[PDB]
Amino acid sequence: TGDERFYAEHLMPTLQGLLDPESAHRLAVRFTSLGLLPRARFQDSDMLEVRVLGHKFRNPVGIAAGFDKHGEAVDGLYKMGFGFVEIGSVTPKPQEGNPRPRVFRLPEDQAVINRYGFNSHGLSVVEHRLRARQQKQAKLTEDGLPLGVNLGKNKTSVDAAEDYAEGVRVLGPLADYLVVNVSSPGKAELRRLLTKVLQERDGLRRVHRPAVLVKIAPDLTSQDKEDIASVVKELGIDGLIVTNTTVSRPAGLQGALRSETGGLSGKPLRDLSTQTIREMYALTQGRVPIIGVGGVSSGQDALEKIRAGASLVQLYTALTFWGPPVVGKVKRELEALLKEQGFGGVTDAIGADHRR
Ligand SMILES: Cc1cc2nc3c(=O)[nH]c(=O)nc-3n(C[C@H](O)[C@H](O)[C@H](O)COP(=O)(O)O)c2cc1C
Ligand SMILES: CN(c1ccccc1)c1ccc2c(c1)CCC[C@H]2CNc1cnccc1C(=O)O
Ligand SMILES: O=C(O)c1cc(=O)[nH]c(=O)[nH]1
Repeated sequence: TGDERFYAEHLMPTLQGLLDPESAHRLAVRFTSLGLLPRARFQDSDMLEVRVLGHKFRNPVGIAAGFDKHGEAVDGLYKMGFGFVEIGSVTPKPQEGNPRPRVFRLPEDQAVINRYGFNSHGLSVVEHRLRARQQKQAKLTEDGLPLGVNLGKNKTSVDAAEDYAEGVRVLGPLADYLVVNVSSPGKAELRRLLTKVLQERDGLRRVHRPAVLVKIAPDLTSQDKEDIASVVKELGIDGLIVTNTTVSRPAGLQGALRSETGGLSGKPLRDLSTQTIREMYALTQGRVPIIGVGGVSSGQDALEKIRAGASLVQLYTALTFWGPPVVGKVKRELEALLKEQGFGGVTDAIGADHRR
């Protein structure tokens, strides 16, 4: 498209050249929230529809947590063409997060490093924001555009389980799915924590009862992954989000800011994330839905995660470089690749590498 090339080659580089990454983030949220966006003319085909987590998703490409931390831009993100929106992380009480600067761009690597530290308006502010559009969301969800809420914990919390429990009670009734991050940059403690989360979820009225997913880092040992898969199956967790940012620094990063503290996102995370999907799919015998995330910026990227075991994918970093046209780009390329490889639709491709 003309927009894709123009955004990617001219507009987005100029905007990034003018604005530090955090300022750029804020501007993007503000523009999205006001619907000041190019016209998303890609109409989603039936091939892209997925049914998972008790919901219909008109397409499998979502916005990852962190872009819209406080639930300010949900409708604009649907307008951009995302098949689903995840907001958060939201903490129980408002908190400022880490001192600035805390977001860094690695243009040479198509990567970002962030150490925001869960800057959050808090549950109560986000609750009121979602309540203001609750019925609009119900219609969107019914039309195949679900909403996820990522729950965090406060810096000073003396018991993580209570922070997450509070999030379930307050935002669970407003979400199609909730996410508990065991990922932000004993199995018995994870079992305790997730048991408490599921109990709180099960205590919500049936029309207000969300799916619960666990979001993991790519930095886990083999033992950690085995332990997570075991607990997820034992307790009946509804899904996994794979992955958060990495605290590793893969060999070959060129950006001047590569040694900044924080989570690395984007292209250097891509295959690490895909491999983690592949492993978690196998450890859960393909019975636990996975949302695949990390360094997706093309149809090929999306399909590699789907074939590795993802039912859905998310992106964030690619949006910062390519702008809004990236969403339609990924969807269109994914559709073409599905046809080329002989799949009837996304559904047929989920986990296809494991049947090879
Ligand atoms: C600036 C920034 C902030 C993020 N904040 C959050 C967050 O609050 N909660 C969360 O679960 N993930 C957070 N993430 C991680 C993303 O949701 C995603 O897992 C990761 O960036 C990999 O996807 P990407 O390579 O497409 O960006 C953040 C990522 C970035 C770049
Ligand atoms: C929504 N949108 C839009 C683009 C054109 C026209 C109308 C809308 C849009 C989407 C994305 C963006 C911008 C604008 C403007 C700043 C650039 C990026 C955001 N950048 C970051 C975000 N989080 C973290 C880091 C960065 C970064 O730059 O390092
Ligand atoms: O808020 C943050 O700093 C944060 C949380 C998280 O899960 N991932 C990330 O990259 N940043």
